Amino acid sequence: LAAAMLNLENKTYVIMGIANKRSIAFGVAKVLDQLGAKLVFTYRKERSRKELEKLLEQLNQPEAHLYQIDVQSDEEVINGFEQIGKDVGNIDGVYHSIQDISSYSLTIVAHEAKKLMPEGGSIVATTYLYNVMGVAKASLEANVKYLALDLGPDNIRVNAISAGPIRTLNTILKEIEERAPLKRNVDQVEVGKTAAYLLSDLSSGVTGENIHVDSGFHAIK
Amino acid sequence: LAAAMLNLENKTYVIMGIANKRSIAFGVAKVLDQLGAKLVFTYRKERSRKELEKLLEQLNQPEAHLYQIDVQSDEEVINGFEQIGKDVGNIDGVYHSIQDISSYSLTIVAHEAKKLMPEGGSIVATTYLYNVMGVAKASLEANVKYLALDLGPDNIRVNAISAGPIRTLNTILKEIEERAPLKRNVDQVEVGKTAAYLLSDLSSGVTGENIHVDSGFHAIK
Amino acid sequence: LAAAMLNLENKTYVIMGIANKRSIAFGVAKVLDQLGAKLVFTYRKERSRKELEKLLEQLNQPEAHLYQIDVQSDEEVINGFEQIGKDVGNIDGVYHSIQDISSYSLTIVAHEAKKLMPEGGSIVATTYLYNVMGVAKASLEANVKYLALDLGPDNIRVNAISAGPIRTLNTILKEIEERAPLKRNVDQVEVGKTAAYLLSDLSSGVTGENIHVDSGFHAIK
Amino acid sequence: LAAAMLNLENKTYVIMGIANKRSIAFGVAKVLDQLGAKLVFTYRKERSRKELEKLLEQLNQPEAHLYQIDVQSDEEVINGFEQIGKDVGNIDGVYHSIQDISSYSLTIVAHEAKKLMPEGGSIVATTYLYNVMGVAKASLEANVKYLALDLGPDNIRVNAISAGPIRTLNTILKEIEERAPLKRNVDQVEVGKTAAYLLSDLSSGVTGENIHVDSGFHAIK
Ligand code: NA
Ligand code: NA
Ligand code: NA
Ligand code: NA
Repeated sequence: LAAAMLNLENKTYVIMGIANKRSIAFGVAKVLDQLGAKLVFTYRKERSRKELEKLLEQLNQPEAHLYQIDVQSDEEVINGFEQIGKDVGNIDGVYHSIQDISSYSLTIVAHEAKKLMPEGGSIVATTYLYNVMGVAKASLEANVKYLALDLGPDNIRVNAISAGPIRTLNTILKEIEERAPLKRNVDQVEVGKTAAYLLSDLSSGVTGENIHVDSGFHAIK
Repeated sequence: LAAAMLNLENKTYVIMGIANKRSIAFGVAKVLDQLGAKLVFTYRKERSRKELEKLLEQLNQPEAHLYQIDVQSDEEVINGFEQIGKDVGNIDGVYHSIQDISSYSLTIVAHEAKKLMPEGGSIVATTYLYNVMGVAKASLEANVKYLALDLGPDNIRVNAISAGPIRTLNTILKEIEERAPLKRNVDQVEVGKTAAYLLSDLSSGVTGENIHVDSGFHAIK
Repeated sequence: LAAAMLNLENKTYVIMGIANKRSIAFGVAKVLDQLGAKLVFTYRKERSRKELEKLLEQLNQPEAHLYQIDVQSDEEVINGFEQIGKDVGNIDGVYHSIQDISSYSLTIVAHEAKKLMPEGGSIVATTYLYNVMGVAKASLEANVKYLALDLGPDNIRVNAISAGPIRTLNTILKEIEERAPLKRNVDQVEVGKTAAYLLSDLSSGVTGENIHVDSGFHAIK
Repeated sequence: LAAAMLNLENKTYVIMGIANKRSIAFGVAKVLDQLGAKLVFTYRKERSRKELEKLLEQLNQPEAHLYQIDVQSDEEVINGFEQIGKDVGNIDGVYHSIQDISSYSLTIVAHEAKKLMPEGGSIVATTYLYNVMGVAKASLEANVKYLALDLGPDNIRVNAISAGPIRTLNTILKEIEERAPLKRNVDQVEVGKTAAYLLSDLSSGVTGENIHVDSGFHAIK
């Protein structure tokens, strides 16, 4: 009704890393699609632009935009974005699907991506859960704080979500099942529901944060 | 429209600490009121149940419930809540307006409050910004993680918001003005907009977190 | 022989909080006494200046100085120290035996104590291990970092030791017995042996640190 | 005299990474040499076994043992140590001169090295200070905590020193000069003086710690 205080009806996101039909970016895509958002799409390698033309058959997306971007590979990211900017224009944010195998990538696209957000934006970046650590969020956390500062001046917010264990995508996570305060795991939707928060206008004065969508398990520590 | 994935239309919150017309709990009340939520109200001392019967004249709240609760004072909290439970019934969450001057209070009401959330809930707890620290979030952060564990079993989520400097409620915060990545301060609304996230269903698998609604300043560190 | 790179032969310390014959400050006193250090002595309350005139019978301390100081009570600390400065003169450091039940105390004496260290010094401050936390070191850690800065300019080093469970001074610490990497507890001597490090010249460029003398248990986390 | 509570007279250390005449390992070697310790020596590459046969001319080391070990290269580390164990026998500790360019190395030698410490030991590991971070101690800190646990059972202590900026080995560290609480930098000696602490018996119940020999600068944060 008047929960237009999200904005997000009509704004355009770039969703990256949306590998098969259980990829989290796929939950994020749907919660988003469902909320009104035009969306754009990056496929990282080959093929799967199929699972996709397919995939998008569940979403009501009246134009259908896909871009092979190998995040691994920089101009692959630069001509992705000027391509997109050519093709559809300005974005309000990009979800991104995250040594820096994956740190740099974020950094790169951050920077590429802002050229499309001239009035400003929101960039979400997710990690998932290998031993450890973390470190590994410490590092992550930090690489988002740095970006926060940078594009803060340009009114682009930058935040991370850290994604707990999700079944449908070591069966000793029966462990979290059983120690995470809510005694269950997360899935994609509940990940991409926080993504909606984060790209949306409600998270208005929030940037450089790491929101753990993980049933409460970080608290175990 | 279909951003009924917040729930929050019709659910009932207890909003505490909603001192004058610039209190943050007052932003939270309005974002909430605006979203469909019945609300209940705690006044901590005297009088102000006026600013209130008044205050609520801006909100479309067709019943009008207020309860003097001195959070400082425990049975004041116990007969607040069984009172409320008597008077209106079950809650879906309470916003709360936070040595433990204010730590204990949270703890207490957490525990009082759950007796009203039989199918479960969401409790938000805010701090604002004295020198320091923090410590002082470290401690805060922790006292929310502990509660997270406790009421996690009962499906009540528990999270904190840490609230940056807000003008309209040392003029050296001109400092944040000028170093916080977004180069501005926060107000109530943008605080209570995150509160909405947090009590709402989008923050579904999120508990024991501290979301800094502070233009990005935590990142300065 | 030439492990005069400790200094500490002849320098004068004030040892506080040296309650009975199993007090840690008592280990620190002995390791110290054994190393050559003149020592001075604070008793916090009454009596025990006995256990002491006694206690010191095990130490080869040819003068015998004791000062009732209630750390709790400030002028009790101010006329302690100008007293001492009167009575014996300049110190090279003070061991101290640590809301701020015990934080403030440190702070106070820090400040009192420096008037005696005109060429500079070393102040050690110990905590021991109630639930928790910590917080509680976070806070501690911090209150030592602040002092570090302050008296750094005046060449007084300031560090903390955090003291694990020690038997001879919940029998579920059989827990540490059994999970602390070295599979044993600490005692006083091994606490005051680090104290020697810390007041001595080897910890020369070390200040604002917290050295856990606790068989390795902090690492469990 | 009776500051034989260090042990360290006669015990044998392996000192690695002792590149030229200003290398820190070189301060550690001397403080050590000066304290009575037989020492053994690893050179990582080529040549420099010269600076060394040379270098050692300042130390009173009546036997002269050197081993080319490329830490980078594992069997280079395995036949280093069984070599040594062959050649001289059991060690009491090794100083070591530290993606894991340098993390793994530590890990490796930890494990190699213990076969020589049958009654147990002490391993020190240093980092020096590139932007950052840290992370980078977070990670370091952690990789020492893990080892702490492992060889704790076998009574080998494991700790790190983190080494501030040292002139004689960006001239914007004039910055620390001027903000580090003691208003000066550290050198090698004051690094290797803490190393002595750490390998010595005074740091008896201390393991998995990170002792910043850096004039107090960590406290700036
Ligand atoms: Na639980
Ligand atoms: Na900025
Ligand atoms: Na163990
Ligand atoms: Na200073």
